[PDB]
Amino acid sequence: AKSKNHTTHNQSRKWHRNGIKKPRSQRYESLKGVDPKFLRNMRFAKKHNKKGLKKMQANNAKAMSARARKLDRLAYIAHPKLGKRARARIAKGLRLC
Amino acid sequence: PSRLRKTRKLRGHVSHGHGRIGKHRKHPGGRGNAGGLHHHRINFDKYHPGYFGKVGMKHYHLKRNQSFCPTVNLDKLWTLVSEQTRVNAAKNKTGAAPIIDVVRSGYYKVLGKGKLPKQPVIVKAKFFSRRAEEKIKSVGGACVLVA
Amino acid sequence: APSRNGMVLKPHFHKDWQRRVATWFNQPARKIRRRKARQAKARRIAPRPASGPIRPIVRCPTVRYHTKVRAGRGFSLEELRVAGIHKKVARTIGISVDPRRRNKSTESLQANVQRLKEYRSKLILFPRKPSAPKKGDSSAEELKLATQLTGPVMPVRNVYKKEKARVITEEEKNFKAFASLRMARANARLFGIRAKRAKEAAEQD
RNA sequence: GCUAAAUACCGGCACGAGACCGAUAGUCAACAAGUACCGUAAGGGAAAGUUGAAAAGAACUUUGAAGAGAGAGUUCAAGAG
RNA sequence: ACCCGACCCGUCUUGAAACACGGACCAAGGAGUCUAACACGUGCGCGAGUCGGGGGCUCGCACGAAAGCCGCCGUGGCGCAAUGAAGGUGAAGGCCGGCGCGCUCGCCGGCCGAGGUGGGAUCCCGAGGCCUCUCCAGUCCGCCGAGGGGCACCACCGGCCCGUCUCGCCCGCCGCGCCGGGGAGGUGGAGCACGAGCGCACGUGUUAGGACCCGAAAGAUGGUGAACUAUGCCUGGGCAGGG
RNA sequence: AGACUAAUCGAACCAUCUAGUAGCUGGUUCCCUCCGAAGUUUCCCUCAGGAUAGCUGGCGCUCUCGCCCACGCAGUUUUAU
RNA sequence: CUCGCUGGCGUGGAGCCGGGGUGGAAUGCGAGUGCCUAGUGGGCCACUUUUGGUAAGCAGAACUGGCGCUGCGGGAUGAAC
RNA sequence: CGAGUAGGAGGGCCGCUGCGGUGAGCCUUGAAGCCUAGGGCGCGGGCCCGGGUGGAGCCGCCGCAGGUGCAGAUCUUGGUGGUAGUAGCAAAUAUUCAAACGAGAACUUUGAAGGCCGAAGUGGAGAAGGGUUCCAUGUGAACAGCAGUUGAACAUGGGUC
RNA sequence: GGACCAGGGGAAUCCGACUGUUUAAUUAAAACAAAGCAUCGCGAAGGCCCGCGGCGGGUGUUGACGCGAUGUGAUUUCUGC
RNA sequence: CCAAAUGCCUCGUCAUCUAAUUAGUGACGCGCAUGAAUGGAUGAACGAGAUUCCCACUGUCCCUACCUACUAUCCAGCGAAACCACAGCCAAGGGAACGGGCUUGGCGGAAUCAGCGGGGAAAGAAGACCCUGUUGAGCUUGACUCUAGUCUGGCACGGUGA
RNA sequence: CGAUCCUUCUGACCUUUUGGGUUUUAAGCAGGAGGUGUCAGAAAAGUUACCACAGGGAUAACUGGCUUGUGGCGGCCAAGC
RNA sequence: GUUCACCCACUAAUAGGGAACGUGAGCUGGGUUUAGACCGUCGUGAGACAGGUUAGUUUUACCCUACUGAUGAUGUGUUGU
Ligand SMILES: [Mg+2]
Ligand SMILES: [Mg+2]
Ligand SMILES: [Mg+2]
Ligand SMILES: [Mg+2]
Ligand SMILES: [Mg+2]
Ligand SMILES: [Mg+2]
Ligand SMILES: [Mg+2]
Ligand SMILES: [Mg+2]
Ligand SMILES: [Mg+2]
Ligand SMILES: [Mg+2]
Ligand SMILES: [Mg+2]
Ligand SMILES: [Mg+2]
Ligand SMILES: [Mg+2]
Ligand SMILES: [Mg+2]
Ligand SMILES: [Mg+2]
Ligand SMILES: [Mg+2]
Ligand SMILES: [Mg+2]
Ligand SMILES: [Mg+2]
Ligand SMILES: [Mg+2]
Ligand SMILES: [Mg+2]
Ligand SMILES: [Mg+2]
Ligand SMILES: [Mg+2]
Ligand SMILES: [Mg+2]
Ligand SMILES: [Mg+2]
Ligand SMILES: [Mg+2]
Ligand SMILES: [Mg+2]
Ligand SMILES: [Mg+2]
Ligand SMILES: [Mg+2]
Ligand SMILES: [Mg+2]
Ligand SMILES: [Mg+2]
Ligand SMILES: [Mg+2]
Ligand SMILES: [Mg+2]
Ligand SMILES: [Mg+2]
Ligand SMILES: [Mg+2]
Ligand SMILES: [Mg+2]
Ligand SMILES: [Mg+2]
Ligand SMILES: [Mg+2]
Ligand SMILES: [Mg+2]
Ligand SMILES: [Mg+2]
Ligand SMILES: [Mg+2]
Ligand SMILES: [Mg+2]
Ligand SMILES: [Mg+2]
Ligand SMILES: [Mg+2]
Ligand SMILES: [Mg+2]
Ligand SMILES: [Mg+2]
Ligand SMILES: [Mg+2]
Ligand SMILES: [Mg+2]
Ligand SMILES: [Mg+2]
Ligand SMILES: [Mg+2]
Ligand SMILES: [Mg+2]
Ligand SMILES: [Mg+2]
Ligand SMILES: [Mg+2]
Ligand SMILES: [Mg+2]
Ligand SMILES: [Mg+2]
Ligand SMILES: [Mg+2]
Ligand SMILES: [Mg+2]
Ligand SMILES: [Mg+2]
Ligand SMILES: [Mg+2]
Ligand SMILES: [Mg+2]
Ligand SMILES: [Mg+2]
Ligand SMILES: [Mg+2]
Ligand SMILES: [Mg+2]
Ligand SMILES: [Mg+2]
Ligand SMILES: [Mg+2]
Ligand SMILES: [Mg+2]
Ligand SMILES: [Mg+2]
Ligand SMILES: [Mg+2]
Ligand SMILES: [Mg+2]
Ligand SMILES: [Mg+2]
Ligand SMILES: [Mg+2]
Ligand SMILES: [Mg+2]
Ligand SMILES: [Mg+2]
Ligand SMILES: [Mg+2]
Ligand SMILES: [Mg+2]
Ligand SMILES: [Mg+2]
Ligand SMILES: [Mg+2]
Ligand SMILES: [Mg+2]
Ligand SMILES: [Mg+2]
Ligand SMILES: [Mg+2]
Ligand SMILES: [Mg+2]
Ligand SMILES: [Mg+2]
Ligand SMILES: [Mg+2]
Ligand SMILES: [Mg+2]
Ligand SMILES: [Mg+2]
Ligand SMILES: [Mg+2]
Ligand SMILES: [Mg+2]
Ligand SMILES: [Mg+2]
Ligand SMILES: [Mg+2]
Ligand SMILES: [Mg+2]
Ligand SMILES: [Mg+2]
Ligand SMILES: [Mg+2]
Ligand SMILES: [Mg+2]
Ligand SMILES: [Mg+2]
Ligand SMILES: [Mg+2]
Ligand SMILES: [Mg+2]
Ligand SMILES: [Mg+2]
Repeated sequence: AKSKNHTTHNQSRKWHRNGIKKPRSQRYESLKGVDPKFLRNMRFAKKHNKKGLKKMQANNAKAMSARARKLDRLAYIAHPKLGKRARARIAKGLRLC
Repeated sequence: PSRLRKTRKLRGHVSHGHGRIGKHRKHPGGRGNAGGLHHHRINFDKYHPGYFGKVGMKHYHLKRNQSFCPTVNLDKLWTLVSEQTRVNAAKNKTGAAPIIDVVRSGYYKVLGKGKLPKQPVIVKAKFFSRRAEEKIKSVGGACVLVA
Repeated sequence: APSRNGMVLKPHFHKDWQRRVATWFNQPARKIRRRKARQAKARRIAPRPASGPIRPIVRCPTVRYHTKVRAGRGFSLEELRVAGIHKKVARTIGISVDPRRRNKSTESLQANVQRLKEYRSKLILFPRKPSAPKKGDSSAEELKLATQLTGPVMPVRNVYKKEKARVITEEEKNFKAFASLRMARANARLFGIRAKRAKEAAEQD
């Protein structure tokens, strides 16, 4: 009943099939595991943003807002828009003798 | 339909879709719920948490019969009556009000949500909840118990 | 045996059920037995209605169903005695009789007496010998149909209340409460001990 | 102490129906099947449907003693004897 | 005929032409089924509803063991509401003012009524120029900087209900009580945040059923055998000559 | 002598329960097109097996590229540390 | 601007509101995300690095590739070169 | 852009059998099957066409329903081979000559010789069990492990006081 | 003994007293039995046993010169602690 | 009582039997581990019991030969079966390490008879040894859980008198 | 250093004790213990040569192969004999 | 029972080995290694003992190959020398 015990032979090849997906970017990081006395300040700080300020801050924004030449030449000939008088001379152009 | 199966596709193949190596035999991990505590705890826990043990008081001869109270909320409260009456309760009259009875429709306890119709009412019920009773007092309505 | 996320299924199939299985392929046949049993009951009788014994009116005993009403089994002996008619007289009339049934409620009791006054008004009987006691004249060719359908009187007809409109008044929206349930529910649980705690207050002395 | 109903019926007496089986299938049994035959016995338990429209089942001639054949005939066919 | 290629198929197996196993040769038979239950997926019907599934009505018409109807047959099932061992309780906030020391602080009156931030298909407003003399004028197609209200959904904040814990305060009196109710916080919940189910059908999947077919050594129940043989038992029979 | 008890004995025979059970051997019936692995972790009286992850397949869904600078991603370097 | 936390300090720090400039190494690519689930759960060989052995076509590993799951051309022939 | 075991999906105008629908389909002027150095189609599953056999029913397309597709299981049942005109017909002393009947004689019958069982018999009679085996006549396809003109075989008819 | 008919013999060692029996079909043995010697239970409302049941049964148509239970295995000489 | 049917070392050591003896027999005993009804030791008779030696005998052998009977052998007659992938000429090679097939070579003719038994890892049974099985059965005691009976206690039948 | 189920103890002037009450007992909610050392937690002795079945070359005893310590055979150097 | 080992005698010498530890459908079955049994040690016990002693079924070739022996076989017209 003797067997083999532990090998990470062919584990590099399994992990990188789908790939090492790096989480790296998201916004507004989750707010668990936070120091609770800090949070026992900040929820109060949010509830008086609504109640405590309309007239002071919105008008304060209102105050500060009231405070506030040959090879260069053929591209102009052969441009799609800027060349219709370029054709003043080959089509109906001035050239003539 | 035996003509839409997987069996009718897998003829011609030897192991019939159950593996040469592992050999689908009879009942490998036992029958049914065998070894919940012993060798299927990573299945029983992490998928059925709390399957083993006791929590509470025993109650003998539990009838579903002395605990019968179908609820209602104040959304559906107007929906027992034809809405003919809520027009004629809005018809500028006075504090006259429809007497909505929830016991007729089968609903005993009136629970609450927000946002009840402005027009005054009278509810006749067996049980009330005090948020909903704060809502009927908001609109100037009344709150009548039936026994 | 169990696997990825699924519900614990405990069926009762260890017991060898295949010996004891009633199969309903005899279901259309009994249904045609039984129409032809009721219709065989229809043309035996006579003028008397099939489902002919009249049933009383009974409220359903619980807290769940006692807001509806039900044709019971038999008129109370004391109900049926207020109508004044004797017992085995009454079954020949075609009224159901039940000795076991009391009458606690005179609103229930008198409602059935009104029903018997209805049925005895309703009744067209025929005699053996026309000595004219409680019998009928040449009466609407056995009153236009011999047989009734699902009780003689439609026994359910569950009565509804209007209480159509009223002004809301002072002192009802001022006084009524959620809390007068909670005050009264807590009043009931403490009636035993509040009796005793004051009783041993004055027994102390 | 008694009492019809609706309820149950893979045995028995008749019976109609089948998105069934079509002889190695269906009952074990389409047939002289619980039979032939094995075991002292308790018991076990098979196989075996198909001529043609009709028997018209090949008279007679001819080798061998006959089986078996060559000629002949009946049949739409003896490549159904 | 010939050149070159060329070990005998299934099977377990790290590996089979294997000195591994099964396979003489042909014909027919022959092995993932069905019922229940749950789950996801998908088609169809209805939609805060859905379901006749059990009954009754049709005349008793071959196919009818079908189909059609009921609705004061919607009893009920599943869903709409949760949480707690249980008594039980049971989900609306936002805007403009007012009263007290306007405070670790709650209350009073209007007005819409499901919050907010970042993302966010699609849609709308679009400066701006673009098409034969020129002015002079409205439709017009397409491009369009930037801006706007923003779906589904995800990440985060706030709130609400219930069970709990710490904190302290005020009130109501079907009757003044170890009586009812409320607040601010912090955590437990299969919940709330304008619902999505239900009924049939089909697939795949797990499980209990003989359960993909064939396979033991056994276990029990209730029966027939001393015509062979083991031994008693009753009754019979048999054994030449010589030391 | 563990012998004999109907060619059966260290527990006969016959029929039922019984199609007993098996993680163990053997078999598992038409073609084509696409995709295509594992023998590793942890725990189990676990060591010839399962549970769970890993690996595989299928069915979808939500978006973006079609036009002096894009968004996003990585078995890679470069520059820092 | 808010704070009920911090505090000589209009200070510390978070949070919220409005305004102002897109261009911040190379390279390649279309990414993001949910459900259900089979099979698997006996491995083996090779360059270098390695532990037990005197050594092994031995036993145990790390990193990577392969045989397994895969033919073809070379090594006469062969699972891995 | 194409490899593929275990495996999972998809497409099939691939096949078999049964059911509603349709083909004013098909056929005693030849259906099913089966065979076929016959002509082809499809990558393939499989099909269509000709010829030959047989002689009474059968197939398409759209749906529906399967007890639906074999080389394997020391597969079940049926059937035939290579082995093969091979092993083999060898326990206990034995035959010979002639004659008759007969299609036909190493065995049947008679006759003579040569024999063995040798009175605990290869003899004369029974109990058990066998149940017509006893006897007679008749045939020669079976059977008697060669043969038969014979029998305890087959066929018919007798007998057990 | 003119064929048939028919005891090779001694010297001894180990095991068993001998005659008998046994593993039908792999063994006849030294294995089993055996007379001899002991030991023990029990005077019958009992010893030993059977029994699903009764004071039903066997020993028992018996009675310590007997039944029931074992060891040892002729004889002679011995039987330690 | 002894290297025993029991002595590990052991072919103990001596003596006798022999030209020569791990054998036999007699003797010696701190005898691996003899021994007293677990019966110790003797001993005539007996034995399809075991081991050794001598005399007589002879194909057991040296050393094989010959005759007879039946077969086998051949023919007339009737005639199976085990078995069997397709089959069968060898060396080395690699290969699952000991091939009829593959590779490189040796070579290789129809079809058979009578012998023979080297190979076919020949046939004959899903290994009786061994191992795994969360598979059993027979037996055993101070295994675990129980029970027939039995031994005593209590209640009922179960009273009268001193 | 230790899960469920069980037990035991403590905690609220706590919940339910089933027709309504009063009390004893019991049931619960919360947190401490009494154990599973095979230690993610079974309640447990032996022999089979009288053996049986499922199987394994995943696992011995025989050969063959790899290795050659040990055994066996030789070689180099020269203190010595 | 020997593989091995010593021993007496001969001799030129009585060298060592391999061929699935050659060779069992060639044999023999002494011992190892089934069931009987006795002894010794161990075990409370059934039983165990590379401890000792005895009694104990050795199957089939007619197939293909190889070999040995026996006829023949394709070509030179035929056949003979
Ligand atoms: Mg492992
Ligand atoms: Mg496959
Ligand atoms: Mg495995
Ligand atoms: Mg499997
Ligand atoms: Mg359970
Ligand atoms: Mg599973
Ligand atoms: Mg059962
Ligand atoms: Mg009574
Ligand atoms: Mg047939
Ligand atoms: Mg049959
Ligand atoms: Mg006919
Ligand atoms: Mg004739
Ligand atoms: Mg014809
Ligand atoms: Mg193979
Ligand atoms: Mg083999
Ligand atoms: Mg094979
Ligand atoms: Mg074979
Ligand atoms: Mg078939
Ligand atoms: Mg669905
Ligand atoms: Mg309802
Ligand atoms: Mg058992
Ligand atoms: Mg039994
Ligand atoms: Mg019995
Ligand atoms: Mg007899
Ligand atoms: Mg024995
Ligand atoms: Mg026998
Ligand atoms: Mg046994
Ligand atoms: Mg089965
Ligand atoms: Mg059955
Ligand atoms: Mg079975
Ligand atoms: Mg691919
Ligand atoms: Mg494991
Ligand atoms: Mg296996
Ligand atoms: Mg994928
Ligand atoms: Mg699968
Ligand atoms: Mg898996
Ligand atoms: Mg290794
Ligand atoms: Mg593999
Ligand atoms: Mg690969
Ligand atoms: Mg490769
Ligand atoms: Mg190659
Ligand atoms: Mg090479
Ligand atoms: Mg190769
Ligand atoms: Mg492919
Ligand atoms: Mg067709
Ligand atoms: Mg067809
Ligand atoms: Mg069918
Ligand atoms: Mg089938
Ligand atoms: Mg196959
Ligand atoms: Mg086979
Ligand atoms: Mg044959
Ligand atoms: Mg012959
Ligand atoms: Mg011969
Ligand atoms: Mg003559
Ligand atoms: Mg003649
Ligand atoms: Mg004689
Ligand atoms: Mg005689
Ligand atoms: Mg005769
Ligand atoms: Mg004659
Ligand atoms: Mg004959
Ligand atoms: Mg006869
Ligand atoms: Mg002596
Ligand atoms: Mg004797
Ligand atoms: Mg014998
Ligand atoms: Mg004596
Ligand atoms: Mg007695
Ligand atoms: Mg003395
Ligand atoms: Mg000698
Ligand atoms: Mg001793
Ligand atoms: Mg002693
Ligand atoms: Mg003594
Ligand atoms: Mg060779
Ligand atoms: Mg070789
Ligand atoms: Mg090798
Ligand atoms: Mg070799
Ligand atoms: Mg071979
Ligand atoms: Mg070749
Ligand atoms: Mg020959
Ligand atoms: Mg031979
Ligand atoms: Mg051999
Ligand atoms: Mg063999
Ligand atoms: Mg086996
Ligand atoms: Mg295990
Ligand atoms: Mg078991
Ligand atoms: Mg109670
Ligand atoms: Mg553990
Ligand atoms: Mg045992
Ligand atoms: Mg292996
Ligand atoms: Mg050496
Ligand atoms: Mg050998
Ligand atoms: Mg021997
Ligand atoms: Mg021996
Ligand atoms: Mg023995
Ligand atoms: Mg002892
Ligand atoms: Mg002998
Ligand atoms: Mg041959």
